[PDB]
Amino acid sequence: MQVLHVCSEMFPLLKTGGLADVIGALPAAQIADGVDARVLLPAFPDIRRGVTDAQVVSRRDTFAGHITLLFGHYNGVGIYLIDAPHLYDRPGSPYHDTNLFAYTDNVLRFALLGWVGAEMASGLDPFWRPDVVHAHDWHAGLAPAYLAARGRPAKSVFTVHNLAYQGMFYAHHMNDIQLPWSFFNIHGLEFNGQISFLKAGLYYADHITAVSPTYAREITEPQFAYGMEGLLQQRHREGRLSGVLNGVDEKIWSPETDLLLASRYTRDTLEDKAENKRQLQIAMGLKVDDKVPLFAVVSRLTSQKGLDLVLEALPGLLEQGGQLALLGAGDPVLQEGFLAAAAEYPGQVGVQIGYHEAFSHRIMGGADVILVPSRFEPCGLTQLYGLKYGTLPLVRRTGGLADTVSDCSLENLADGVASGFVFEDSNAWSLLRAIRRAFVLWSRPSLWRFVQRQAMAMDFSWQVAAKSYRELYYRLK
Ligand SMILES: Nc1ncnc2c1ncn2[C@@H]1O[C@H](COP(=O)(O)OP(=O)(O)O)[C@@H](O)[C@H]1O
Ligand SMILES: O=S(=O)(O)C[C@H](O)CN1CCN(CCO)CC1
Ligand SMILES: OC[C@H]1O[C@H](O)[C@H](O)[C@@H](O)[C@@H]1O
Repeated sequence: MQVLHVCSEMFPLLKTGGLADVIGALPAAQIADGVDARVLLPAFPDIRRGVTDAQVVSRRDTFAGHITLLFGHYNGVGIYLIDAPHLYDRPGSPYHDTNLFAYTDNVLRFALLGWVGAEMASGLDPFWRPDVVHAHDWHAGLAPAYLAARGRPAKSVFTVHNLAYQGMFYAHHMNDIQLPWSFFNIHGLEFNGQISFLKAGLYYADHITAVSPTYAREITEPQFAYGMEGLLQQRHREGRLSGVLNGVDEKIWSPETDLLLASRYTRDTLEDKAENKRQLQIAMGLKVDDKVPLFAVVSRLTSQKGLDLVLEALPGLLEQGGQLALLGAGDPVLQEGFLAAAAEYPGQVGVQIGYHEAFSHRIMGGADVILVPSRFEPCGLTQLYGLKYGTLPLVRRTGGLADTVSDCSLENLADGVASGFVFEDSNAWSLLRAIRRAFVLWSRPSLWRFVQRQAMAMDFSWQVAAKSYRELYYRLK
């Protein structure tokens, strides 16, 4: 069984969010579980420099110009790179320029990603050919389309990590991407009078996967599908939609071995976490105080994440005696709002705007609560990281958060199953109730400790996830 993942990022080489974490860990899990998994990525500078043993497999001409297909290894997994410097050798973000504008040739940059994914099924590499092309998110959405147009020389799975990113391009670009014009149809890749790469992935794949069981159910609803629900309802009825929960990479997210921490610790030695908290407070400019709960955010700052609710809830949180440490980058309204909060409440609110990989570990390892009040959340990896680090997740019951966190209710505490704090509605009052719940449990230190140890007993394993994908791949044949 040979599988090629087609995607635009991979931890630790290039990361803008959880997708990178997935691609960095799943393939090695699949190999352990008996599937020859390989990865296809554009040769962005950071990726190209990480894969030091990469060799030439072939040169091709393409609707988007020439590629050199490279193959090397990273952390033992086979990595193909699309070297096309005219498309991919640009600084910063893979998706947009310095001014945060999408590249004007994005249609070509990502149509090419899908195209190479599909070519691989036809022998682009004379030495290896995937049985299944596994495409991730809109960026790779054309791969099942090129496969369909070639008579499906391999099976395809499409996994949605986030349905809110649709890969919308003007219809005239059908001219530029070498797909049958007949594909521009509602029974095809057309969506609201434009090309959608997301629609393409959803429509042409043999099977669609979402990144949690409940997100898979949610995307059949208008509220979470944004127009795509009709397609998704049909694919569900056909038995072509399913949810496979993400795992966590233990090599990197384990307080037991985390080299980025002031102090390592375990489920049975949580007293060793205290030093991380002290150093976090010092680093953030917070009052150094072990009697007070430290709430935390590590997050992209977009409306998905419900962090406007945190801004609203903040006075209530501070009034009860809590602290907030935030790390994040995104909407300037959010950035400025949180910066204003830190200025207004020095020693109670610490804020760091930007992307800081190492600093997220020090927050995860020092904080008491991780706020994930998402409006929607396909999976959420930060709350899984919180569980593992005994930093109790406070979450909205939506998507993967609904699948992974158990509220501190009477039954859950009595059944020994409670692991965090759950609220229902996307408003600050509903959030503030879960926050109050946290303060109440905080006032009972041995119950807090009991919930911490249950959080740390939760297991999110890539090799277990691998087993589900494997069933899928064999089912498709
Ligand atoms: N500002 C940041 N600095 C460092 N890491 C971040 C930052 N924002 C998000 N992350 C990381 O990116 C990943 C986010 O994944 P996830 O919670 O699945 O949400 P999303 O993929 O929607 O961003 C986590 O590993 C998280 O720690
Ligand atoms: O905004 S774009 O559509 O131009 C590019 C991406 O969709 C932005 N991302 C990166 C991939 N994503 C998953 C990150 O884990 C969603 C946000
Ligand atoms: O699948 C990895 C990640 O994909 C997307 O970025 C989602 O926004 C996030 O919830 C998920 O954890």
